Amino acid sequence: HMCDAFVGTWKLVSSENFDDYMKEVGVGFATRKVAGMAKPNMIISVNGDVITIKSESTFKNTEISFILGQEFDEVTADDRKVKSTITLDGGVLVHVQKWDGKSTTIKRKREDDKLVVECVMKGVTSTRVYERA
Ligand SMILES: O=C1NC(=O)N2[C@@H]1CS[C@@H]2c1ccc(Cl)c(Cl)c1
Repeated sequence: HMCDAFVGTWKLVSSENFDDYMKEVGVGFATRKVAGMAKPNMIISVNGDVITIKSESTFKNTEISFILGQEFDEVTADDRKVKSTITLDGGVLVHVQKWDGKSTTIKRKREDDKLVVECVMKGVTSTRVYERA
């Protein structure tokens, strides 16, 4: 029952500062433009100890499956090859990606009827809000 309130199909409804987050990450111009247009659906499911988070969009589709606290390989939508670890901290999913000596953290939280995704690269934060699809 760990992540019950995250499970479901979610649609992006707002974004703030994502272009500046992507710049800080190192994403190039053309990818930022096309990635910034996308309105993804995020599909979260749980089977036993395995959590799956899928993103379906016109830009890229991504999918990760993982066990909390257990590092895995991830290919991001912008084609970084990163080493990821996801934990639950006080009801918040905390996703840390490491690559080329860099790090970025993505937090996913339930707030009212929304799922809020906060992405931080150094001093730059983007907030992306999802509602049930
Ligand atoms: O809303 C989201 N759901 C995800 O998996 N996303 C966004 C924020 S962080 C990650 C992403 C997507 C595209 C690019 Cl280009 C980058 Cl750098 C990061």
